[PDB]
Amino acid sequence: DQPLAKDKVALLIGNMNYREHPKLKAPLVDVYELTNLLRQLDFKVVSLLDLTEYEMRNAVDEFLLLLDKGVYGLLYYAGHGYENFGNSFMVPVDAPNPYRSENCLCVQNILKLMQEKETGLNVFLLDMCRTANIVFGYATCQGAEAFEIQHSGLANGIFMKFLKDRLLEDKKITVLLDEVAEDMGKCHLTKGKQALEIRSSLSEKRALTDPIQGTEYSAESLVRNLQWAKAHELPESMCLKFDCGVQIQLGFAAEFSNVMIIYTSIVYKPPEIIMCDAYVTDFPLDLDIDPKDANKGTPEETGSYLVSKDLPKHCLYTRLSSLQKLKEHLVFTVCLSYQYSGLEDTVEDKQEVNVGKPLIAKLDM
Amino acid sequence: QPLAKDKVALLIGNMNYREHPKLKAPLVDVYELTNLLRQLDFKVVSLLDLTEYEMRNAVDEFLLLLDKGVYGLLYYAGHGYENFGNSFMVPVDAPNPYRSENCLCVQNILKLMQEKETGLNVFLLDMCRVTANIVFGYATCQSGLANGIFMKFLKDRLLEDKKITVLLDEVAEDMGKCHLTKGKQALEIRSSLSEKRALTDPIQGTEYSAESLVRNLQWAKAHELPESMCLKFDCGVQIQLGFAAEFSNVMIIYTSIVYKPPEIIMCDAYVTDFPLDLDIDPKDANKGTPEETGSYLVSKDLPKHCLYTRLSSLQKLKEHLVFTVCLSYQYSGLEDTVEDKQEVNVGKPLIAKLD
Ligand SMILES: CO[C@@H](C)c1c(NC(=O)Nc2cnc(C(=O)N3CCCC3)c(Cl)c2)cnc2cc(Cl)nn12
Ligand SMILES: CO[C@@H](C)c1c(NC(=O)Nc2cnc(C(=O)N3CCCC3)c(Cl)c2)cnc2cc(Cl)nn12
Ligand SMILES: [Mg+2]
Ligand SMILES: [Mg+2]
Repeated sequence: DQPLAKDKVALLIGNMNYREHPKLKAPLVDVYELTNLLRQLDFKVVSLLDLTEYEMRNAVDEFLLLLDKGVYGLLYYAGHGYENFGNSFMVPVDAPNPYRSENCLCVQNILKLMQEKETGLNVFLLDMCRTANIVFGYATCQGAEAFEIQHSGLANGIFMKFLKDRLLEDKKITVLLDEVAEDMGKCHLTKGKQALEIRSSLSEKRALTDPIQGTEYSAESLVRNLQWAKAHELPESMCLKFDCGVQIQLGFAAEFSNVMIIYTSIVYKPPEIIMCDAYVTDFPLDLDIDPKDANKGTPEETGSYLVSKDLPKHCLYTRLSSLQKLKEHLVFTVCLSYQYSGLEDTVEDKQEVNVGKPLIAKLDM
Repeated sequence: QPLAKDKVALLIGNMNYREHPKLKAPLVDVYELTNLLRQLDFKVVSLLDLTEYEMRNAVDEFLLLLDKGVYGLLYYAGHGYENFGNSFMVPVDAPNPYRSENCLCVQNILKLMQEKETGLNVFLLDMCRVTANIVFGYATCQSGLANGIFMKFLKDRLLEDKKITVLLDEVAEDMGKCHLTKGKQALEIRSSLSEKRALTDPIQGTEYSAESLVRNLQWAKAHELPESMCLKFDCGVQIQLGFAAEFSNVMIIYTSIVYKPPEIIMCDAYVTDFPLDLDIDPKDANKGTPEETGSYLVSKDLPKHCLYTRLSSLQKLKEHLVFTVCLSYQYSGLEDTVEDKQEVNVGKPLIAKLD
């Protein structure tokens, strides 16, 4: 009979904004598209961008605790990576130049910890820039040379380009990764720029497409679902009524588990008010929001290019990345600049908004 | 469509450990894998019970054969050691406890294989406890004449015209049903294979290059058996001496009385006084069946009604293989048993020719 998953859980980490090393662009697109693909396959996904050492360790340790008997897990990392005496390491964004293994996450130790699990399937995919049923995919590419033409910017990396066209196939994961490796070989344009090593201990016909076992509302199942729901909570849409009668709608969208977009629009303006501007300000110092990047006419201007399609139009947009850096409640100000018909003077009002700890910030861990 | 420049293989089976538990499966597995690879047009070197120095010489010489486009296969069956993520092949002279220095480093062999422009390089470990296209199979599951778990499943799939990675994946799947290895991580496959390579791929239209000649010569040089001898004794008795290869370091010697004059009422021929280096126990020599010498695998191809002697550890031969063919006979009527002997020199047979 057909193989089944107890559950399907995934942790996707994309590092781009390196403090002491070259900046990367592909992790943003790859993490976003892989998230949507795994969602189609009924995975609960945590997608995190630009994590420090402490943040990566917390994320990986908590992902591993979800790996109960029969659970299908997937760990994906895209960013800088290095090899030191056969051992590979994932480089966090706060890593000093040059790398030191103690500042990095040891790949082999994660594989060792995965081995101790009774998972139905455990897929660990490394997309680095240079019985547990574990399938390890180690992809390496050279970093872009200084005088090389930067292409699309919204382009996928070589590994995701090939992986995304095969990942939805109802096929044994080992067989599937083998065909991705072959497709990479068949492309002479990528033949010298991208490598893929697959390591497998898979002894059964497991696939990412395998169905999740019939609804068992166990405490173990509820723990996994709660922990993932707890981190994917968006504040509800707000209607702020100003004393002058002007009504502002405040909306919240998620781009990643640590990335939220805030948007505002004037939903009601009394006939007596002629000019009317709403804008957000005074964000927690921890989020490091540059006001120059806030209140934009388009999401693309905020550095938000993935959710841009799903966002309501004719709003002012603010991108709140690095949500895991929020220690307190997300408190900010909604400012209003208005003017009555005829009158020269501009009247000003403001309302403080507290939206709690949204998305991954809710994790007091 | 894909082709091999050549097909070369080194198979090592360690069983008779001096300071460690003895193994049984390497004998059967090495023998059967040799025959299977031969059907696939591989030139094979099959070696049993090698010391550290012997294993290093064998592996270093196998690696030198790995020219551009060559298909290589390295197989090791015996004891293994894991020390801080690194695996090691344990030679038969390993002390107890053993150290990494006395053992062969797996990762260093993979590193040396990476430096090659081989069309395919298959390194299979079956242990107890231009790009290179390396496929690494690491098995950890190692009565009497039975195969090991890994070879049991590998031998029923190995002749299939199928990509080696796909083929090893199916062996892993099949192995994940067998009662002894049920739900155990008993096979890890590591691959960098980016093309559709198989062990069944044909060898490129046989060229006559010096490179090709080097590979063929070196393998030919190590598989030379002495020719069958007819020894005529002064009394008229004729003994036929035959030689068979079981492994590259294992030869079977067999004798039969081919002619007996009518005046001789009864006679016995037996072999004796073998070089001290071969460490032949006379108690194990001159048996009525090959199975009694510890040689069941070549038994079917051997002539029957002979006396059999198994000469294993041929790589320990420093000199020429010199021994005695003894004759005990008795004339009609007479009570006395007459004795004669002839010394035989058969050179350095099989892997002993290397030195
Ligand atoms: C959300 O569900 C959890 C259980 C979960 C993971 N856990 C995390 O990522 N955990 C944390 C924990 N802490 C931090 C952190 O440093 N801070 C700073 C203060 C705010 C958090 C960060 Cl980035 C991440 C990982 N993978 C999955 C996949 C599924 Cl499905 N769930 N899941
Ligand atoms: C390149 O040479 C050929 C024969 C060859 C290999 N070479 C060896 O096995 N070489 C040695 C060399 N020396 C020793 C040894 O220690 N002694 C002690 C004195 C007598 C030998 C031993 Cl056991 C083995 C290895 N694999 C292959 C595969 C094919 Cl195809 N050919 N091939
Ligand atoms: Mg007998
Ligand atoms: Mg028999």
